[PDB]
Amino acid sequence: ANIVSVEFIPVNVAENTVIVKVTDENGVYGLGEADGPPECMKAFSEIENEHKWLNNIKEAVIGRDPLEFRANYNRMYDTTKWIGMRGLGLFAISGIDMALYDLAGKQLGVPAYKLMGGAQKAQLTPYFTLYPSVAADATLSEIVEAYKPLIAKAKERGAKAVKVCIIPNDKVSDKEIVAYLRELREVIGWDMDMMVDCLYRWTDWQKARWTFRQLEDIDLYFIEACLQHDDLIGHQKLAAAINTRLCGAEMSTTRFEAQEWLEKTGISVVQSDYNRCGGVTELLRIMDICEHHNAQLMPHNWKTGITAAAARHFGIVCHISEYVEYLHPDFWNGTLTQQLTLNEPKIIDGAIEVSDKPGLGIELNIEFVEQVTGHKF
Amino acid sequence: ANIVSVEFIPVNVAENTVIVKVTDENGVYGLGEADGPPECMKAFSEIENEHKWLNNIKEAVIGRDPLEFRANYNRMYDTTKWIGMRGLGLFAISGIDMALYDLAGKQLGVPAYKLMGGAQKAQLTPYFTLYPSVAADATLSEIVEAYKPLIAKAKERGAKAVKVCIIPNDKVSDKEIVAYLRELREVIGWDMDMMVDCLYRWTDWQKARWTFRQLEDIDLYFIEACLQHDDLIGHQKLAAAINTRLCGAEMSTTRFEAQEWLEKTGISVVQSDYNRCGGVTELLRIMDICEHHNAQLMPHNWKTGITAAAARHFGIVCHISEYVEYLHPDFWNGTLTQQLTLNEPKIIDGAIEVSDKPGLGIELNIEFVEQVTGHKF
Amino acid sequence: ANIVSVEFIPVNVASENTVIVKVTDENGVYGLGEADGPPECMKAFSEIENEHKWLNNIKEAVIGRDPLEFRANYNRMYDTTKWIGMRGLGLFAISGIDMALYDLAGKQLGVPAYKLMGGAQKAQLTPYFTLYPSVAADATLSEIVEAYKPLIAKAKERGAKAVKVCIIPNDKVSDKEIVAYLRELREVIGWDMDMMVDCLYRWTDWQKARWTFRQLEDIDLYFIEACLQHDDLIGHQKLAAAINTRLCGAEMSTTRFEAQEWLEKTGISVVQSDYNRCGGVTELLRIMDICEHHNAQLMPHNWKTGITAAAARHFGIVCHISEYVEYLHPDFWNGTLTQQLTLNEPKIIDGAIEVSDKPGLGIELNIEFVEQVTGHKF
Amino acid sequence: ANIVSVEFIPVNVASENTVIVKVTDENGVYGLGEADGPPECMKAFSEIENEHKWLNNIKEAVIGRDPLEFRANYNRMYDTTKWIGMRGLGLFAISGIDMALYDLAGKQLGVPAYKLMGGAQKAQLTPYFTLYPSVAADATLSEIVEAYKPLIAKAKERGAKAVKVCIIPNDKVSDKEIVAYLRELREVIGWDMDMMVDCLYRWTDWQKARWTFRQLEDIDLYFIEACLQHDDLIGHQKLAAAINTRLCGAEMSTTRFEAQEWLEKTGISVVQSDYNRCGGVTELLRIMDICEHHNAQLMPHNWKTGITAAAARHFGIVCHISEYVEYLHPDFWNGTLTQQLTLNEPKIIDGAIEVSDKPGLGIELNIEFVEQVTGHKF
Ligand SMILES: [Mg+2]
Ligand SMILES: [Mg+2]
Ligand SMILES: [Mg+2]
Repeated sequence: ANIVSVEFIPVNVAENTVIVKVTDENGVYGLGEADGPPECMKAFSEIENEHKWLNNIKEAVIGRDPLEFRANYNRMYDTTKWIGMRGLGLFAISGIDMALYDLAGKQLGVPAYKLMGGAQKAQLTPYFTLYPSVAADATLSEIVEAYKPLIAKAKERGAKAVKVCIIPNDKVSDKEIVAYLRELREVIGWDMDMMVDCLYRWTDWQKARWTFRQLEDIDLYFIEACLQHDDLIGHQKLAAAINTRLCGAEMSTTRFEAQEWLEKTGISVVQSDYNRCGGVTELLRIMDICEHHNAQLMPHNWKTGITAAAARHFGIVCHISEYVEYLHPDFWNGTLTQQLTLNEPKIIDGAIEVSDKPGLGIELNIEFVEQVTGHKF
Repeated sequence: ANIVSVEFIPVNVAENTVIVKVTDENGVYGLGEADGPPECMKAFSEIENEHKWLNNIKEAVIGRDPLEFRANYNRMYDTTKWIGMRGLGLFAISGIDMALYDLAGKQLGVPAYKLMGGAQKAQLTPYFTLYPSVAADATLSEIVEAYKPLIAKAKERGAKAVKVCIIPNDKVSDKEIVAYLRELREVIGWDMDMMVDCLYRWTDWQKARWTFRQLEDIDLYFIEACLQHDDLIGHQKLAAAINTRLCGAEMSTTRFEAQEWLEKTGISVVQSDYNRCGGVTELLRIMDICEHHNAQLMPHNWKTGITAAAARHFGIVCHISEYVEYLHPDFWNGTLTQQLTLNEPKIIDGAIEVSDKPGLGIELNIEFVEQVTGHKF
Repeated sequence: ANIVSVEFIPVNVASENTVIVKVTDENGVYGLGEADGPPECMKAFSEIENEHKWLNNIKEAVIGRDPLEFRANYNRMYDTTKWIGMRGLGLFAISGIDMALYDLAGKQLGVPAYKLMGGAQKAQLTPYFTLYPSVAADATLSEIVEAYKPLIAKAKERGAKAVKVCIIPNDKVSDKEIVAYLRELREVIGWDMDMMVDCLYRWTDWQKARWTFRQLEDIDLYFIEACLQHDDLIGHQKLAAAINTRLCGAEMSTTRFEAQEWLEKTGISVVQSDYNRCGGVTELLRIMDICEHHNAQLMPHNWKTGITAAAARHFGIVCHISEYVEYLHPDFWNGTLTQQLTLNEPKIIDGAIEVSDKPGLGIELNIEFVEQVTGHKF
Repeated sequence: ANIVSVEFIPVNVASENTVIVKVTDENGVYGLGEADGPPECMKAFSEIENEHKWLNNIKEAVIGRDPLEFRANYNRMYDTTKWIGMRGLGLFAISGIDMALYDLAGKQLGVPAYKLMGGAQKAQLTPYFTLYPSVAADATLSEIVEAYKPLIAKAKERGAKAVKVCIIPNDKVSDKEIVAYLRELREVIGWDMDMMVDCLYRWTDWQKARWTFRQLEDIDLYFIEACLQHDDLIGHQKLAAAINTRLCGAEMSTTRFEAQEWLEKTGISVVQSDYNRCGGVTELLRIMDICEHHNAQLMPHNWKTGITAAAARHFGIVCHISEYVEYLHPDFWNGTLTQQLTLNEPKIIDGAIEVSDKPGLGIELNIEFVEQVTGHKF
């Protein structure tokens, strides 16, 4: 069955995503999501054709067989080059590409990981991103108290690894950041890996160098979003100077950017996002490039149960990576995280099951969607 | 006076553009234009704030002094990193940045070129892009026949240089393209510089190499858009193999990409667009990098009279460049080209005057604008 | 209104000297800057006769021009003086005029100069304050420490975030004694301020420098300045790669071409191209962009007059890549020009210095002091 | 005997000027040099007051010293003036003095300066002769060629092996017209003399130069000089790799540090650092060694006075890596200083010029002329 329609469905809650729904001639549909401001992303998908490199993105897949992942990706990418190629246009390709793996999977009656090359590990072991709910201008001390229940729950579930964050705070010194992360290591203990997301705190690599030299003894597994995203040279200098993994490419799009990060900086973990960088088809190309560089691919993953299902299948395929980033409802109370999808797999001993349900295995809360979009489904 | 509003105005002729209009406290306003699908760019400019790196672009400049180009550019760029940084999001920055030069110029009563560093050549001598009006499926000979009147008109105006194109056409062999371009040299003669826009015909650099080897005797000034935009390695091998200027970066955004092209390919002409790449503030930064590499900067210029005014002011500052690209109403009958702006400078002996009217010296055709938008300006 | 005259005004107090550069437009509004160099010789430089295409009097590149046009005017000064300029002392003269054109254009338009430099990009200006003590030759290191104490105390009192101390050149003293000297100063300074060190070109062998600053890792220097000879790019690159903090360079250089070579070849983390030497504010802006790409900081060397202090305040507030810039403040130095040439110097308040929206550079010149030392009316 | 005084003597004729540097020893024996730059300014530079460690009066590094000690004396001059020297105009001043010391030391010991430069390493000095036509501004390319004819005929009559011709700076004329002009000049020169071209910094875009010199491949230029802007090292390297002859550079540079950066980055095949700019003979000799490593030639810019001509004769006989050196000969130029400042200039004989073994530089100064134009007694 060939593709008949593509729909970008904004989901705004008073917290937002764009559901990408791709339907075939039999009425079977695949789901995915695209990053970006939802009404803007919808307008992007409904533009009128202009010339050879500026076409409505949908027209590159209407009438096509969703199995043909490379052909469809290249077609979307080529016909929209003038408004795409990098950035927001790639978000929209990502969403459709994700929905194509779900659709083709449901058409064939096979789980998406099979269409991604096949399971290459016995188990999926994520690292769990812990972000605490606190007030603006909450102090470092209050943030640590808020982290306690989250960290306690990760232990209770047997998590192998957790990431904590530095909430952006320019009223606080790097020496106070050092004490803050030393404290968090104490609370986490030494039976889980500890990653830090710096959330772009630093601009001077030598100031980051000072900090993470102080912290060598808390044995960080990786340091993420340390310096500004454009500053490749600062990254390469920092990575050569520290004694663990530096991450990068969180906000990037395409294998081309991923590859430049790898070539230029020596980051050991690449974070190109499922719903930003061009999607699963492009992530698979980035995996093969990561492998040559002996780098891990842990795609940024902080959206909805739709992306979580894409991470489950890609995760069981991505043999080069010990962990992938995971947003689990046990640790986050966002309305979409709790309500958009149903029957989210439980964390058992630090692992989550990847079911062999056809496609991405997504159980959408259709009634919740119809409720909030006000439009029927 | 501080900026009070920013409006993105779709102009769509039933040919399109987005007019960006930025108004200060005294009701004085500046005009720029942004590339991209017009309704989609509007939606972009009207998004809601979500977080540190995802804010409504307008909010980075409302309440700010438009004189402060670097600060305003940086704030726009920084507060929109999550959806900008490259691609569509940078178009929206460009339009505003363009407007800001127009506005800051009217506020102070000085032409924009003075705020861009000051005039550094006696005269602006552009190269004129000539695209023929022909039926799709036109033969190469019919295209040449449509070129003859255009080229004769350019000679009549004293044009120092012209660019001709290869209309995308996969039913025609490279051997036929060679004959086609030889015939165009005969028609142009040996008193004007001849540039060629390949419109991304080639994928294999060796096939391009064959073509431009046969053509060494027609003495092309540059070859533009010869290979696929992502293929830096193909460009670098081609530029080293040929005996003139290779261009690139026509579709690229930011100085980071322009600099990557220069470093890796050794292209001799950078073509970052006024209304795509970040705008005039970024182009000035690209200009400095080009100077280091002894490359020329000839920004892609194919929109409206609004961008034309930008090219005039930028052209007169850009001392590293013998020419800049220019779409002149003498050579193109597109509606926006003919009607959106009033009192376009005439081509006199190959030159176009840059006036010292305040700002960009844009005379908007407001009647026309109200006629097509359905709303009062 | 166009520029009508340029004047280089030597100022020598009977060593305390500068060259004041005054650029005056058609309405009699003027802009002030200052040039580095031997004052009477800089004056002769500005008064030379024309000779050929790349050897012209420097004033003639700007007389009759709009001071708003920074790039065009800079480029015209640089090109028409290439034969005697390009690098070095010729560049001091361009720096002085460039500085004054920011002050003049700002005065013409009624705006502070930082607006003409792109606009403010930090909430506050937080310099590091250079502390040089007043002592005899053959002051032992112990006496230099004593002399430092009241200076370091005053910076603490003003809430300084950072201070730089110096190794007065002394070849009767071992590196072992230098290590103790610096350990002492860190003790006196405390751990609530960043500590920078100016080596004043003590070392020639990078391996000897390497030994010294390996011992000093525990005092946590923020940067190490003027460590090796200024020409020795290879020694700097080897030292930078060996140590564990920032190495500085380019203090004596002129032009973005030299700055960029330093960056490429050595990996210095802090570039010290001087306001009144390297080409001026227009050239420092180009250098800033180049530093940005290399993730280096730009902290222009600043040890002249309150005329340069003003340029540092405005450039400081625009230079977002740099956490600090070098600052000479009257609280810490008792030189006659520092104390008397300008009035009403902004006070240090919680380590910060106010950059006002006073037009141009916001310079308050002591007219009667200048008139008295020069001997001619202003 | 030790040096007792150093004097910088402006010679400004009513562009026709130079600065004569005269260094006198305890017995009243003197050496002569000259320094580039505006004469009254170079005098002020030489007469400045000491200020600090890297800022001293240049004369004070050599007064009381033995003139035989070229490296020590150069290094001293260079180190004690770094703050205002290092690159550019300050290096001119060093150059003039360095030159004078070769003359003085040679007169002291009764040897020709070439011996103090390591000894003669070629049988003959065969210069290339720079031919510059006396024409009006507004001269057409045709009128320029017509003024070139009697010059070029003169060179042939002298048996010259090589001449350089120039592109007078002319933005009204196209490269296609420059191509015709240079082809016409090769017809006039013929095929028995090497032909060099001075582009006088016409080009800014290397790809435009590339176009021009590709057309001219069949006139077989020996070298192409000053083709692109002096700072633009990357355009030079690209142009050097594209053409099929020698590209020159570094005409305006100072020090071995720049000459070495040109050679490393660009692959120029001829270095042109100037006797009276770059540092002098002592620095030229160091540049010679770096040229040898790179298999580049060293042909120092030589368009000054007979004083520099004598240095070029002495250096030229030592500089075995170079087939030719640049020479301004009075047969080909009517400049007042060229004709009058010095006496008994060596004649051109079958394209060669004698290097005498008169002591030092073998300069015969026209004292009367010099006393006439300075007003002072010599
Ligand atoms: Mg094009
Ligand atoms: Mg210092
Ligand atoms: Mg020359």
